[PDB]
Amino acid sequence: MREIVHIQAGQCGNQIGAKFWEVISDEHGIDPTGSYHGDSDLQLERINVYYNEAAGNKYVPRAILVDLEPGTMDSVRSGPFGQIFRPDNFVFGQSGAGNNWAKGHYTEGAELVDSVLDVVRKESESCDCLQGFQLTHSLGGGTGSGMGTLLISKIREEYPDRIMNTFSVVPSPKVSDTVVEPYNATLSVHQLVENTDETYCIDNEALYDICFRTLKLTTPTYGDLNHLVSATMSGVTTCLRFPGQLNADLRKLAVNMVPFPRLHFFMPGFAPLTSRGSQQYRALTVPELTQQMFDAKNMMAACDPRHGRYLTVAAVFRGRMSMKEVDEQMLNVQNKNSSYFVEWIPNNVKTAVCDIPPRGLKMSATFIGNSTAIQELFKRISEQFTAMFRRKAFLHWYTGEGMDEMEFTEAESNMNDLVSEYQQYQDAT
Amino acid sequence: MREIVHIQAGQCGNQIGAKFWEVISDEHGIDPTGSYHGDSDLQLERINVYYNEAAGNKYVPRAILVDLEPGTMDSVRSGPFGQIFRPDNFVFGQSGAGNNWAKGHYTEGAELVDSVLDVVRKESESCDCLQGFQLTHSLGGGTGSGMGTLLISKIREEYPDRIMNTFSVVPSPKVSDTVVEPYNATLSVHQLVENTDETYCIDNEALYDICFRTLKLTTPTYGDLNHLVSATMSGVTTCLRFPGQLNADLRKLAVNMVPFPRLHFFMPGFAPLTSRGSQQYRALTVPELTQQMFDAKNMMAACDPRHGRYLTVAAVFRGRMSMKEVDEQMLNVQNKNSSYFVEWIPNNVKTAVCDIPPRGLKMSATFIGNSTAIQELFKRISEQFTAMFRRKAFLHWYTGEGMDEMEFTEAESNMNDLVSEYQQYQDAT
Amino acid sequence: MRECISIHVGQAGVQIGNACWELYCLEHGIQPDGQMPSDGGDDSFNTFFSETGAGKHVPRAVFVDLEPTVIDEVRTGTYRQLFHPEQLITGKEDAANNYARGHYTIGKEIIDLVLDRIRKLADQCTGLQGFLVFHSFGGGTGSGFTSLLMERLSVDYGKKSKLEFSIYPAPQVSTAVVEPYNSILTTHTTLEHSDCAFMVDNEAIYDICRRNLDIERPTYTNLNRLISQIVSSITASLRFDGALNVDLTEFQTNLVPYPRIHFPLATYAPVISAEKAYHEQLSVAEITNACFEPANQMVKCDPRHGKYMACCLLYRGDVVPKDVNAAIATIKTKRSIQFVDWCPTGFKVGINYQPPTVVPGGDLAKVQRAVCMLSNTTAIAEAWARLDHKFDLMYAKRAFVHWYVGEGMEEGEFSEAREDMAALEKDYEEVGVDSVE
Amino acid sequence: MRECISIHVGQAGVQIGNACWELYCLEHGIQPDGQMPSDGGDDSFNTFFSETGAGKHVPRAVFVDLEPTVIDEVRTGTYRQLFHPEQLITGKEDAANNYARGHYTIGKEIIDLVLDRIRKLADQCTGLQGFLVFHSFGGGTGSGFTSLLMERLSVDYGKKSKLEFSIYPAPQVSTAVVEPYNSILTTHTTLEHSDCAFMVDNEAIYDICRRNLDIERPTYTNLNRLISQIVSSITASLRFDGALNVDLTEFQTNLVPYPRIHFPLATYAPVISAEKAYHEQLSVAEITNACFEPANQMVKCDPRHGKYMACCLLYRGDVVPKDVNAAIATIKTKRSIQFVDWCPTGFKVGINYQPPTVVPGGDLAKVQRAVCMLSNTTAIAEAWARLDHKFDLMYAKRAFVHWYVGEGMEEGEFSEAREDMAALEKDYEEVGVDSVE
Ligand SMILES: Nc1nc2c(ncn2[C@@H]2O[C@H](COP(=O)(O)OP(=O)(O)OP(=O)(O)O)[C@@H](O)[C@H]2O)c(=O)[nH]1
Ligand SMILES: Nc1nc2c(ncn2[C@@H]2O[C@H](COP(=O)(O)OP(=O)(O)OP(=O)(O)O)[C@@H](O)[C@H]2O)c(=O)[nH]1
Ligand SMILES: Nc1nc2c(ncn2[C@@H]2O[C@H](COP(=O)(O)OP(=O)(O)O)[C@@H](O)[C@H]2O)c(=O)[nH]1
Ligand SMILES: Nc1nc2c(ncn2[C@@H]2O[C@H](COP(=O)(O)OP(=O)(O)O)[C@@H](O)[C@H]2O)c(=O)[nH]1
Ligand SMILES: [Mg+2]
Ligand SMILES: [Mg+2]
Repeated sequence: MREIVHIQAGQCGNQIGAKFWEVISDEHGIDPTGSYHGDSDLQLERINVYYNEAAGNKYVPRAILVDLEPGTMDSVRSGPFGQIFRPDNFVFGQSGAGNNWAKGHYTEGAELVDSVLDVVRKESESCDCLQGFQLTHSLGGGTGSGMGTLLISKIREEYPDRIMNTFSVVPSPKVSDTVVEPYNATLSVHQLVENTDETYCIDNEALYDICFRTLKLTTPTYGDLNHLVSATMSGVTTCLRFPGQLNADLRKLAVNMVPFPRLHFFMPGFAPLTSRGSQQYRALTVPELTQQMFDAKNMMAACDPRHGRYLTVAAVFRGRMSMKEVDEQMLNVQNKNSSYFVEWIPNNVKTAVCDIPPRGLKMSATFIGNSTAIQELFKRISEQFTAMFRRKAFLHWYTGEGMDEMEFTEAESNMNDLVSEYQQYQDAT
Repeated sequence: MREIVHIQAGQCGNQIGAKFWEVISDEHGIDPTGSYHGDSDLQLERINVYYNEAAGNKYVPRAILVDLEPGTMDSVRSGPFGQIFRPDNFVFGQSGAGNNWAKGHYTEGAELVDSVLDVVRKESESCDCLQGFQLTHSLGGGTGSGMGTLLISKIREEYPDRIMNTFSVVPSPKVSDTVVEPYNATLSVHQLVENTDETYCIDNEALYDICFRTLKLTTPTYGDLNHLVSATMSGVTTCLRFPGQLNADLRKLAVNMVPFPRLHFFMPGFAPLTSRGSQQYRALTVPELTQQMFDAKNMMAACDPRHGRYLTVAAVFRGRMSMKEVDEQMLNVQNKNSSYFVEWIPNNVKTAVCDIPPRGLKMSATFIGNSTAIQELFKRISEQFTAMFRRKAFLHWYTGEGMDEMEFTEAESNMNDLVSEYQQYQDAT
Repeated sequence: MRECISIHVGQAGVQIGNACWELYCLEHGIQPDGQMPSDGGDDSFNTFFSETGAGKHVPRAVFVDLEPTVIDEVRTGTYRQLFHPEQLITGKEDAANNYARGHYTIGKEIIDLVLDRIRKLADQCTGLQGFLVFHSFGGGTGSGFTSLLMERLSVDYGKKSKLEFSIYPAPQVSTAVVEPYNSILTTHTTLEHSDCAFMVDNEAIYDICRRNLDIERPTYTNLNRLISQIVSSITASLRFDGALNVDLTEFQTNLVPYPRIHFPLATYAPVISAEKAYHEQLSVAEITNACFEPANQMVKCDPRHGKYMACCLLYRGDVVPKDVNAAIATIKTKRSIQFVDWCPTGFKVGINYQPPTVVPGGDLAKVQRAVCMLSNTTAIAEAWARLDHKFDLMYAKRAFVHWYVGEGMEEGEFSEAREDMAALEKDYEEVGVDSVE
Repeated sequence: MRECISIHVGQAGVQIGNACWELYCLEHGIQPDGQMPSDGGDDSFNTFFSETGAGKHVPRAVFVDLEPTVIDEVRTGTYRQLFHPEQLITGKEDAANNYARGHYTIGKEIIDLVLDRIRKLADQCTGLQGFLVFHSFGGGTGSGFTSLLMERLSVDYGKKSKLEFSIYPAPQVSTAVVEPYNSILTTHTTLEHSDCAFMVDNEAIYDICRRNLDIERPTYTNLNRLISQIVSSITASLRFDGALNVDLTEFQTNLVPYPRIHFPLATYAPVISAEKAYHEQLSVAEITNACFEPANQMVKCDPRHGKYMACCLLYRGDVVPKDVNAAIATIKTKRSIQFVDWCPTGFKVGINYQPPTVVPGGDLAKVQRAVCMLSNTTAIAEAWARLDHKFDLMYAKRAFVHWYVGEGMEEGEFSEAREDMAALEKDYEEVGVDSVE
């Protein structure tokens, strides 16, 4: 029960998800074919949340892979773990979003979304008791920003009670990967604040550091960055898929981490993150995993938490460990950083412990941080937005696809109705 | 408990420390890998003071190796006992101090020290109850004089109660190894008298004699000199790491040996020091070890103690021996040298006996001498300083790195506010 | 299944495609017979090679010229067996450096033959994205017939991503006399039709083939290799699965801020010879600084005399996306590369897993990574200010106008094209300034 | 990771580097192809050899000359395969013993090409310490182009440790006539830019190669071997782990008391032939007295006519640090070696574990220890007093001035360079005296 339908939009969400279903199929002992080949029934105890059992004791991933061009899917369906998905789920268009939000949300998104929701409604009725939908997309792309935020507006109307957690790859502070990514972000944050119960801001600049600084990867490809995003993604729902000494799920992480319904923009974090040689020179203890999370250099959203206050904090742990060793360290980082945590939420640390470690690990963590440090995430984008929009640059690639300037006047004001709220609840006594 | 974080600055402090962790890893039976391979649990009883226990029953040295050029560290990390340190601890810059104090304390030191203290604060919080920080550096170099005395000014602000013992290789009387070593010393003694609880003055000229005269080494390399410094360094904390019949530590040696807080400049001494053949022609007795310490030709600081008065004297002994045989000899050298000891400190001999001898020794000593013989150590340097400074020679390699002449007017006067104090408490009735 | 057909107008456009379709056959293992030995592709060729009934693949190319000679060398060359002979379209007499003969006199004859051959290809395309029109601004065919053709494709399709790869006239190198006439006239028409026209100049490839390749004597064989590496690297994300793909719809979205300004200048790197394939290591930080260096661009413009509006780094091969961010974040800190005030996000990044291959008989070296920068900049306003100045000197004396009036064109139409080009000239002045407050 | 690039200006600087980079390839096992057989190094080569993609290492050297002939012998010599051919920079006409042609006329042409090739090397350096400019004071390129280049590197970098290895003009040996002009002019410019310029003289190596090596006929092949052993032993502490290492930042700190006075004179020992590699034992006490002996220095100056301000003994090989103190403490007691009154600490000592290797075809002998003394002394004021006296005789008649005025230089600029050199001449008189009280 409590099944989760995984939706992938954009080139980015497919490349994360194809690595994400590599982690899930290893945690559950699933072969490349689709059959179970693990050791214990605990992998088969909650196999049903991400898997439908097909005939012949094979399992298909409960995944809906959406694109607007076939270039990403043919890399997915022909690579490793590509013969495990159903061929029905690959719902892709032909024209491509063109790295455009309006082509992803109005023109080519709407000409595919009815063939997507009928695969959603097919998978949603195949669920026993639906927990909610997780989505993996970007905010700089055209499909993942356009088709993704079009899927959320259709789903929240059709499923108002279910949780809608998105794994949005927010654009990077230093470099861009798209000229019009301040436009694709601001038009998506207009659609994320009203229809998602939570949203995990990830930056590619921060994962460039964590591969180089923390893991000592001189040559990190996307296959190395996506194994860090998927380590968070499997680590969020690891207490829903496995027994633990203190089980959490996607509603405990919704209630405990969202004090105000707009302010559901989180930053993740993972621990342990070690190098190849430097993992035998380190004691894997809960006080070691705790202080590895709460520093600046282990935040996957490229912002220092010292510039803001943590509103709420979740620390989902994996592997066998003792609860006092946890609960002291959840207190220990709150005593020394009492100004760094928000004051009017006393004891703002959510704790979750799973009994099953990741494969090849003794114990592991999964940090979820809701801070006012990501007001600078939107101070940067809305400054990059307004510098482009006051010259009306690239406007005709959106106005020609069915959009007015009133769409931008609202979406910029909606983001500055969110920057002023993190400033309100950082200044709150 | 009572853990000690070892810090190494400069080329010299690394070459001492790489030999120092060769002695500690032999006294504790530690392999080149990092694992315990001794015989008794007394090596594992106080293993935790210099070691953190990693996973897999391996021990990493609690050591922070700091340089400004990678030339010293690559000799350390690739030689013997180089695979035992954590790769995180090797915090080195690229530019090099250039044998300059101002480049070590202002320009290239400050652009690395925040990445050093975060390794200090990582190791300091890994300590159970911190005893204090030991530092190994020089006063003639640029890094060990600059980066080292920059580390002490940061640490004493952050840890005001902890002991800060430095092992400063003070420059030699006859030869120099640096043209500007009267400048690097005087600008460091400005920083040593206000932020170190004690400081062990070692001269390379005196170890050139002790290798030639006492040990009969015709060809002593630095690997033979550093085994004599590390024999003192392990001999100072040997009662903190092992049970003894009269245990001392780094606070007993702080309280008993520092009568006035500036006057914490010590000279060490070690016994027995024998040749290869001449060690079976000698009875290893406590009266033999005692009279070997207190002569002029066994002081690692190149000054005769007969030119001054011993203020305080510590004699940390190792190996099984009887206390009357000790306490007679601590009295016997005080009766015959009653003018050589200071008068207004009656019974100025601190005694410590450890039960564990060094490896390959029946018994051993470790002399700590606080004398007014090292007023001539600063009569020589401040004369070499003022001869160079009155012509303002080499001033532009310091003034161009962010320094005025008022820095030298204070640092020279601070040393002559210390020369006049040893003259005050040698003339004291 | 993301098909993309290409049109080749003029003598320049056919000779470019003779190197482009030479390059595409080597990237997919295609013989000049079409019989690729299938003894790893997996529908990689589909965006350009509609398959026949046998084991023969034919290209989605429409080679059109009004004179037969450049088509007949394809018909007798190595790629005789490759191309569908109905696609190889000839006229009888060329437009012959006359825009009005390419647009009114001769071009109206076979325009219904070309639109027929497009519509036969566009019907067997199931996921057709856009067009790749290869032409030049100088010749009468590449100016006149293209501008006639781009009128017709926007009528018939409109929403398709019509891309051009134009040979822009050099500031001091001109192989024709009425290049200031054919370039102003063809841009007045292709402005409201072409989605993103990629400028390429000959003189800036004369610079690169002499300096960067150390060739004393570069031929139009060699200049068309460098343009083929551009168009391959743009369509490398369609044909091959990459770590971060990019469609042709994404280029017009990321690079075109205003519908007038759609003229980026391409730039390829590394361009090094075989002796210099050694002696350097070619990181993604090393090959990225080569693109923003003003000497290595392929339009003779000084980007330090303007501002980049949108850059588009299209990496391919052994490229690691973390070192990409290391390469790009440094360049926004450098003062010589400056962006416009309204554009904080001045990049679109694409990565392909496939390296560029080398054509045998080629002059480039085998490299494990490449980059095709497509940078829309303000520095092209210096190029249009020259070309109006070359227009205004010739037209004030009414030179060569009787060769154009006598072919159906109004004399006052030149006043329409010049004042519209002057209206485009102030647009880069309007966009190139900062914002008040 | 402590990278250090080197520049080679003039005919002298290239021919020095032809022996220096010959020596560095033998110390790291590098073939002239760059393919070192890796069948113990462990990032020893990193300070000079940026690695390529293959198993090929290329040097961090910028060989610049305004005439092609000395570069072309490198391009056709044994080390053709080693050097990156973009680094081998040629002009067309030499400066040709004209400082103004090296600094104004010809040097301004390729100075942006050289600063480009430096900045390509300086970007792939991760821990770049400083520069090794090899030039001569006599030639027009080594004086004019170096002084133009050192103006530009202090603008672009400033804080890097810019070191020079200059061929100082001998007192009685002069292979050019206007060496008293090119040496005064290049020192007026390099004074405020070069951090520590190492003087080397030809005649004092004519003394050493005749006496100490027993060669009747020493060639410029042989004089450049002895300068290569100097620059190897200075950068031996970077490339190899020593018992007491020394960085290039430590040399400018220990040897330069005043920013004007930064002119030490190098001295190498042991310089003995193969027959005399026997017949003596070469302790570190034996090879230290060879350096302070006035006959064995490599600038024709009498150190007994002045005082040492800072000496720098750079030992390498089988060296024991206790016997070092035995070697040095005796020399401060000797009366012929005297220091200045303000300097009690007149030494910087470095020890490397690696012996100097011998080049096959070399004239030095295989020794287990060496020493490169870098002694900043007052005895170089005798050298500048000669060179102003050679300047003042030529300039009073205004000889050769029209070859310099006609190339863009002011005639009054010679009054600027001479009065500044006179201001440098009194500095050694100001420092060489003792202190009152
Ligand atoms: N880059 C490149 N440009 C070419 C090549 N061949 C011709 N050109 C350019 O083409 C321009 C002239 O246009 P053409 O293509 O020769 O003539 P056209 O477009 O067929 O029109 P007509 O004059 O009627 O034949 C010249 O300015 C050349 O720069 C080529 O192989 N490579
Ligand atoms: N030590 C040493 N000096 C050399 C060597 N070759 C030339 N020189 C010196 O170079 C000086 C003349 O400068 P050059 O390098 O020949 O000329 P340049 O610097 O290239 O300037 P131009 O005259 O314009 O060519 C002479 O005084 C020589 O002493 C050499 O191989 N070894
Ligand atoms: N973390 C991560 N981000 C990616 C990856 N591939 C692409 N992206 C990001 O996705 C954005 C482009 O979106 P994309 O999905 O490729 O374009 P779209 O298909 O039109 O939505 C860029 O800003 C990239 O930073 C990946 O493998 N990992
Ligand atoms: N006792 C001892 N002293 C050394 C050793 N190596 C260098 N030194 C001393 O260190 C001083 C040079 O300092 P160094 O650390 O090398 O320079 P820095 O790195 O710039 O601080 C010299 O005065 C030497 O006497 C060694 O192995 N043992
Ligand atoms: Mg033509
Ligand atoms: Mg020359």
